[PDB]
Amino acid sequence: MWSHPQFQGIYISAVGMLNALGDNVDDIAQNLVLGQAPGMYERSGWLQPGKTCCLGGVDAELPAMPDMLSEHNSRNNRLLLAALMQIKPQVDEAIARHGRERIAVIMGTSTSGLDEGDQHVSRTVYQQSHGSYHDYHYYQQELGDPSRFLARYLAIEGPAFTLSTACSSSSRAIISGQRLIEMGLVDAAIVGGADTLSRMPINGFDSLESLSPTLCEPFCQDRQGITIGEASTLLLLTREPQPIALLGVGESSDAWHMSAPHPEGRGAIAAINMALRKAGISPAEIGYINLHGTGTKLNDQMESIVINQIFGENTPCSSTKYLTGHTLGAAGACEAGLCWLLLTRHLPLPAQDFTRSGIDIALPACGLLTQSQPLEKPIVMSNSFAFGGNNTSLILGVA
Amino acid sequence: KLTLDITDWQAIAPGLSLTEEWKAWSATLPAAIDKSRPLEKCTQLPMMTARRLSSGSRLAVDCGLSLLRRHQVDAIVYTSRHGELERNYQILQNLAQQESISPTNFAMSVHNSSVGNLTIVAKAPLVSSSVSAGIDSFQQGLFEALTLIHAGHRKVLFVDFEGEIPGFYHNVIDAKTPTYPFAVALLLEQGAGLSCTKQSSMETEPSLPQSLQFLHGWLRGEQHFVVSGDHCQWNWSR
Repeated sequence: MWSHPQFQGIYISAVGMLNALGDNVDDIAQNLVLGQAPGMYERSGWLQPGKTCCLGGVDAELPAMPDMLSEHNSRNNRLLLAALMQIKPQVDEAIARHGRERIAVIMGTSTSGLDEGDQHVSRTVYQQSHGSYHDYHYYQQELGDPSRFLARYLAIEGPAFTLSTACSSSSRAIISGQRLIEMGLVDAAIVGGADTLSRMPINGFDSLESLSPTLCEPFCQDRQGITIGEASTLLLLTREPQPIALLGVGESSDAWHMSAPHPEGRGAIAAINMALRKAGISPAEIGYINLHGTGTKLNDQMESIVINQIFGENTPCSSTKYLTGHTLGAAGACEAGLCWLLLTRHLPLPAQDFTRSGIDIALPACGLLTQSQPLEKPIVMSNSFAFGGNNTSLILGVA
Repeated sequence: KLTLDITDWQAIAPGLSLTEEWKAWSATLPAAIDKSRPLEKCTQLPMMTARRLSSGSRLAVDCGLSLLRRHQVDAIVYTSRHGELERNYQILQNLAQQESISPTNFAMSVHNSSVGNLTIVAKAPLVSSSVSAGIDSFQQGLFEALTLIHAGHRKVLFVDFEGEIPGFYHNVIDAKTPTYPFAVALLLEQGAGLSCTKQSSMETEPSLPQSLQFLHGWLRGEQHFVVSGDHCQWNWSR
């Protein structure tokens, strides 16, 4: 018989950030427009043997780890706690409204407390007493510690886990939180991640001949590899409408090499296409692309070819890694956060830095910004291409 | 709460690799591993390849390859609590001793090196994820697998693994913490053959890894079984 017929999109409600551009979203927004990162400078004691290294650091005094949570006392978790303090009222409202069981905590990291693990090995091997005041716990170095710490701190009883897919970790975290809300398992998700400076990735990238000792120059003639940075980003995803929508997400694997990209960018193309089709838009509707653009020979070549193929020559794009550094596991959420700031604060688009060696003349035209300009369409894309050929594309838009 | 179908499996742990060994073990209480029992050789990898992967990674890639040879899969999720801890420890020792780091050792130290190496060896450009969540890496990682099924991936290869924990760490882990290598591979599909609900628990640092608690209860065939985690438990029903 007849019955009465009257008887979902994910949004970003809040973002907390720390990186080389600043200790809060106000300072980061200002410094992004100015093109200056106060935390980006040469630091001693990281790169062996006895070398200085340009690094993107967070120099801010970080909140103390409450002493009842000392098992989680890493700089990595104190950076996450600093980001959480920026969005604490919004997080408290979500928990109170939806309940502890209907919030997820999905983090990404490639380090966790790796620096604390490094200190523990060196201090133990050489019985060092004076240099170190740190109360080490194995939990600090576990890759699952970011989500474990935040869930314990906030009493979140919903899904809680950390993605560790190298440079795509914290962008995969955004995808997984978005899906857990779409699925109806939770109403909101705290997503993002943090990576902290450690001798292990700095000397590891040096061993790959992929570390620039001097500030990276993505897409430039003289580029000699990456500049490492650290960052924390937390985004509060929700089914409740907010000014900024997460319009599209895309993911792929190259199945090519553990550290070099697919030479034809097959995986990058698949991730970008998937994000555009989820958002229901054409390449022409993108106002800006925040590129991966690490400053390696192979990454920047592949990426210029992929953007030329999908977008042509007229879509504004740049890599901001000459400001933040390559924040590794934190890069996906850091750059999504910068894209959220461009949209919410109506900021001019950041130029590619061509002030040093100039553009690589062998790369195809792909719309690299030679100067700052206004955003002409209220939709932005951020891409991440990681070790193990792991690719993400995120699309943010004004709702 | 989650519901899924599990349509195939492949696993290796000390003294356990053959179907008959796993089935006999599922009939025995309590569920236990003798770390002094030998591990079987990799069957899908050339020995040179297997011996260049770490103790847990080689098992995880081998079990994954076994299932990829039997099935068309759409996506892959690997889970591990400790990840590439042996490689991490080697590199932290290189830094302490002011020795050169092996670039291959560094590249393979990323948590997703197991799933990445599987996609390369199998020529399988499939969506891949790699999850860590402490004691609950297996149970929380099932949520990552369910997001991929939700997103339209019909058949998801799911592999939980650990490598050997270096003796260096034995004084900073719980006395109960398992320290041996193992891998459990499952083929997950959309369905309601199994349901799982999470509850509070007074237990932590289980003596048996979650994926092996799961395999024991699942193979044993009782209507209800429990997987213990970090002050939580996971109530499975058939």
